[PDB]
Amino acid sequence: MRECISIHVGQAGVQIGNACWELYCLEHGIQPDGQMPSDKDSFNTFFSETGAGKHVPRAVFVDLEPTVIDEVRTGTYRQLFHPEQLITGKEDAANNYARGHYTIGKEIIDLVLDRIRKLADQCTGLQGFLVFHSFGGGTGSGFTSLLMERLSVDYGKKSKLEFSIYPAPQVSTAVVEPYNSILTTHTTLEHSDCAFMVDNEAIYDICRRNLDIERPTYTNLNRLISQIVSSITASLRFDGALNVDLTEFQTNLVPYPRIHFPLATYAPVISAEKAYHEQLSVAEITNACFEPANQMVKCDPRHGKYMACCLLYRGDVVPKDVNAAIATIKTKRSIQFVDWCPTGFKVGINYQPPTVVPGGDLAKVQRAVCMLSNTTAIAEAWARLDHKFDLMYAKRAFVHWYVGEGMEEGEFSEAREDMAALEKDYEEVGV
Amino acid sequence: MREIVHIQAGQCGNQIGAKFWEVISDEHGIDPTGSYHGDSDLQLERINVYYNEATGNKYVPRAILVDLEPGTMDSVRSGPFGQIFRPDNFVFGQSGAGNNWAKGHYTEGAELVDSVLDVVRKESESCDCLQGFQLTHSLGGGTGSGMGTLLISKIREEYPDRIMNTFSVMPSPKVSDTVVEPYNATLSVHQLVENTDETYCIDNEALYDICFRTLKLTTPTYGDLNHLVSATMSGVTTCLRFPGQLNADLRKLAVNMVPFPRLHFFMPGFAPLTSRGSQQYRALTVPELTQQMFDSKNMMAACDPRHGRYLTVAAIFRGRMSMKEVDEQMLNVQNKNSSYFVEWIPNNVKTAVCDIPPRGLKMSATFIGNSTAIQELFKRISEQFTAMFRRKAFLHWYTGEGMDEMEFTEAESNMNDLVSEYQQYQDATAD
Amino acid sequence: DLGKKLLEAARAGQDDEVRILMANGADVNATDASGLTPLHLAATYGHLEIVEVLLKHGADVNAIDIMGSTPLHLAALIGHLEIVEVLLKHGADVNAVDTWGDTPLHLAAIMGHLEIVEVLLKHGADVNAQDKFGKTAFDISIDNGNEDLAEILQK
Ligand SMILES: Nc1nc2c(ncn2[C@@H]2O[C@H](COP(=O)(O)OP(=O)(O)OP(=O)(O)O)[C@@H](O)[C@H]2O)c(=O)[nH]1
Ligand SMILES: Nc1nc2c(ncn2[C@@H]2O[C@H](COP(=O)(O)OP(=O)(O)O)[C@@H](O)[C@H]2O)c(=O)[nH]1
Ligand SMILES: [Mg+2]
Repeated sequence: MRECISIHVGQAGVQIGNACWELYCLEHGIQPDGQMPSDKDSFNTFFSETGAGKHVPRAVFVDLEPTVIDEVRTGTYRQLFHPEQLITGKEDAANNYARGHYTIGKEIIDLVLDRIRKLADQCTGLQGFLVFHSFGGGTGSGFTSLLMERLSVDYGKKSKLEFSIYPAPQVSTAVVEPYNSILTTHTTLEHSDCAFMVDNEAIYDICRRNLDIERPTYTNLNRLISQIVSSITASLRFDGALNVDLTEFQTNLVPYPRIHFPLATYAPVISAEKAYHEQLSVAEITNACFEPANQMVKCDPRHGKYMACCLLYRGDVVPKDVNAAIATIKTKRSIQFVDWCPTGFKVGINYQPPTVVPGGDLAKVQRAVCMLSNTTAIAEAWARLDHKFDLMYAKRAFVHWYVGEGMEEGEFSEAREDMAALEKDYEEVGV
Repeated sequence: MREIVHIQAGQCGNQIGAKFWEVISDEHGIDPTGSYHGDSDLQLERINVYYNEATGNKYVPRAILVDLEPGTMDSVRSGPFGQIFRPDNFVFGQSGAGNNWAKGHYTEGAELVDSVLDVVRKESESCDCLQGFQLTHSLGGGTGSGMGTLLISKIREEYPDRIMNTFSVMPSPKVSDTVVEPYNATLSVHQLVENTDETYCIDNEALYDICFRTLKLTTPTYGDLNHLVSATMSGVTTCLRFPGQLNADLRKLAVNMVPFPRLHFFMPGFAPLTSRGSQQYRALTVPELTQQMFDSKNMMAACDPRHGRYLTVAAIFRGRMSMKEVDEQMLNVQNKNSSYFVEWIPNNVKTAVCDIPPRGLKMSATFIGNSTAIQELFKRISEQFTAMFRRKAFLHWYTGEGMDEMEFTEAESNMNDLVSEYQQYQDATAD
Repeated sequence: DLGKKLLEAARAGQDDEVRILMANGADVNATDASGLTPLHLAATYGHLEIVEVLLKHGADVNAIDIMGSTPLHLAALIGHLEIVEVLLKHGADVNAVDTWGDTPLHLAAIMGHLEIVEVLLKHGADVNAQDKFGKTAFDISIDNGNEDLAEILQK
């Protein structure tokens, strides 16, 4: 096989992980105790097989406090996971990157790596790692950047992909999240081959506007995210021709290592109360991918230039209808590619429709699409963060919490200058 | 982090401390014999934070009662919850402090301090993951001020990686016209700026003015003043005592509330304001609660918030109410009153909702604010300290206990420096 | 030297020693190194009976120490209403200004002695008297937010 190990760090990473694994099981026909009735496999990339016929996720869940993981330990999927792969400390990083990276984080890092090694040692051909975490939390930001550093040493040739939760004020828990976001991005940039940022604001708005949820909660946000993450990983878990391994994600979506932040767009997002909605054609859902309101990150692709664009269809989609829809997009729309990239779209079709979790907010649909594109408009996301960082950092607000936890003040400037170079990297591509 | 160790020093400290236990015990469903009598699962989930679990299903406060005056032992044991405290946790002296900070800090209190650390050490070593310490005391007397600041300093040296939090009640000639109080308070503030992470300023000036002008009580008693304190203390600790994700522990509260090490004196507020057994507050809505919260008349420190700027704010809504409506009103107050929030700390207001309201109310709001307007409190004490200090009145009472006169000029100088820092950040622009 | 002994009896509130010392020639207007007399010290420590006695035997009700403090400034600062009244009845200068520009009214206003503030106003205290920083007792009231004091000053 070509196995993938998922690592879920901090509350966000863990809660989103719980939602994904729930979906993966429903998609592959695996029960919550790991058993799967006699079916035939490509799901082995994500699940190991025990001798007793049990299918165990190739996953690690780590947090510095036990609350969130304890829910996992006692929940519906309590028997699914390897119990030794749910690791917890006693005391968290208090929304402080320095605590997760330098002080508290160092008390559990060797244990986490020895547990990752136990999973790695059960693999025939380990492709690499999928890492889920928040930018804003102390564990999500600090422990992840510690972990990614250690993984680069121990698994140098392996690929590392991230799913990152970018902060939104409506659901932010800390004033210092801009700081944590920048400090983790600076230290993880060289260790990550491809990073899918999920903007909590984007998902919050899709929930309010498309799903009619007055005040979305993490339960709502995470079920919509898990649906988008499943569409991104489906290629790794099923037979297919586009993005069939982790290396192919970088080839197809990352022309230059530093600008490794693809934008994901997903359609249709229809409310479960609209069961009898008229089914949307390929043309309609492909068009919907170029509307800013369906994006996982708030930004305007019409203000940027495209470097790569992948369309991942699931369901009742005839390839000829895709070609005709792309044809209209190239002629009609003002979608500008950079001059040095073949002005083209890579297309993958998986012919089973998406699955919806019972308890979810989404309607069953006959066809859906996830578009992954590397556009320079995503630099608006960094600019917004960099501005908040700059406002607090000019007056050194909250810096003492960080230097008091084993960090040099100089690290704020090195990280900020790396972010200035990242913003320029996008300027130099897209003008 | 889970456990908090609570300490109460001096007459004021014990009086308000005793009320704290009576109020939170009613909210958690604990009877005066320590048995649980509640009808909700949320009441026990975070009970370990303030109570130790004993032999039977009997909860015991994690409290240490201290005084140089034995008379207060008796007063506390005579209360309803007087028998709930562990007898081994009453550490009392023979002769009082005589309202002399030097007796508390250097002579009588220094003889007893070691005895107190033994009880603190016992409680701290029984904790699964000690979060920190909580002290209630007055700044105007001798035991709470002098001995309390000594205790803080000896605890910080033994437990430097734990949070030290105080509920410090400031003097006012309206309640006690003992003229040495500005000396005791000024000498205490000097200790507090250096050795606590978080201090709640409970100003007797403001407690008296609320009772007198708003609650129309012609002769406020300490019982009337303490009714406001107990309601405030229940409010500010809600997030620590019930399941939640914003400011759920002392450290996360501190990283969100304290942008600069010395500026850690919070101005708490509460709405609706009520007197003992009146039940007048009934028709109170979310917009009214939100507007009352930020009114000068509702502040427990005699400071006008509209004379300064908010660095950070944590608001706590308690009761059954619309999260959407709370999001809307809170945003409205920030837009309407933009000029009273510093622009260089983005998203500096944080909102928590707890489903359980306080005793005798359906709806409640608690405001914890770090405002530069708190300098009006310190300037008031500074002026009274200077009036007295210039004529050297009663300085012999302090120097007779081996206290150097330069400890007075150093305290004065530090307090003046603190006032200047608040003004520095009040005038600071983003630019 | 009976002067130093009279200063200590006056500070300590020893009525008996005060009368005996004066009977043996003790200088009622003796001073310590800062210029404080027995009356300044009896007025500071609240010894009314000693204040009265000194006033019947030649004490200068308006004596000043090295800092320009009069006994009325100290009675007004500390808050001894009765002594304030006795001193005003014996010719104390209600508007005496010390080295910081403070009058007794300023000191009573800062310390929150509202009854003494009323008394001083009733005896002619100048409400426009400014300290060294230009502040009157009324400005202190506004700056501190003391509504009770403000109301009293507005009469
Ligand atoms: N989408 C989503 N965002 C979440 C979730 N949980 C937390 N967040 C966001 O993540 C950020 C806070 O990071 P957390 O993951 O909660 O903190 P942590 O990684 O556990 O770190 P510490 O608690 O500081 O040790 C904020 O932006 C939250 O809005 C979740 O379930 N889903
Ligand atoms: N709010 C409040 N203030 C009090 C109480 N008891 C005393 N104080 C204030 O505390 C100061 C005197 O301190 P106190 O605690 O009595 O002296 P200690 O026992 O030596 O610490 C004065 O400012 C009093 O007004 C009380 O129960 N509540
Ligand atoms: Mg966490």
